[PDB]
Amino acid sequence: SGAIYVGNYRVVNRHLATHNDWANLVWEDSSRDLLVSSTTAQGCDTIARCDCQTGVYYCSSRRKHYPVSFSKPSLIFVEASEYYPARYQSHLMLAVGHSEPGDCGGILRCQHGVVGIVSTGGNGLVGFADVRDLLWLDEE
Ligand SMILES: Cn1nc(C(=O)NC[C@@H]2Cc3ccccc3CN2)c2ccccc21
Ligand SMILES: [Zn+2]
Repeated sequence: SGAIYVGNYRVVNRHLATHNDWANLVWEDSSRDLLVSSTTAQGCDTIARCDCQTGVYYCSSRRKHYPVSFSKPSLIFVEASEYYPARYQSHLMLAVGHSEPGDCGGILRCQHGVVGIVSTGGNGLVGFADVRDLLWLDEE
């Protein structure tokens, strides 16, 4: 679990969005596992605007933050998991490291702020849904 709180937006994994999320929807993409809903409260997170490929991600299944190198956002085959069919997620970044399902929503961060959220994993890789191209998270 986990979310990004920027301005009056809440960014979550689309597969973990609540009814309150869907009832207050701004934007959703199955192609990215991202959903953004509206909040009453102002959030304190800053979105990175950059092309960093090093950062740190939170791994709930180890109660640890890990430093990683990651690929630039791309179109990636997510091999079938026990609970999710094979599908192609887009705007996806991969790193070598530990992940399990309940780590989806963990933040990846660089020197510039929040880069993305854990979205995929398997065979010793962890996949992050990028948010750095969503410039509108910064305004309105
Ligand atoms: C961190 N992590 N995440 C997942 C995961 O399945 N997330 C669901 C999410 C939504 C979804 C829906 C349809 C098709 C594919 C997908 C893929 N991404 C996972 C599985 C094994 C190990 C680690 C993992
Ligand atoms: Zn950066």
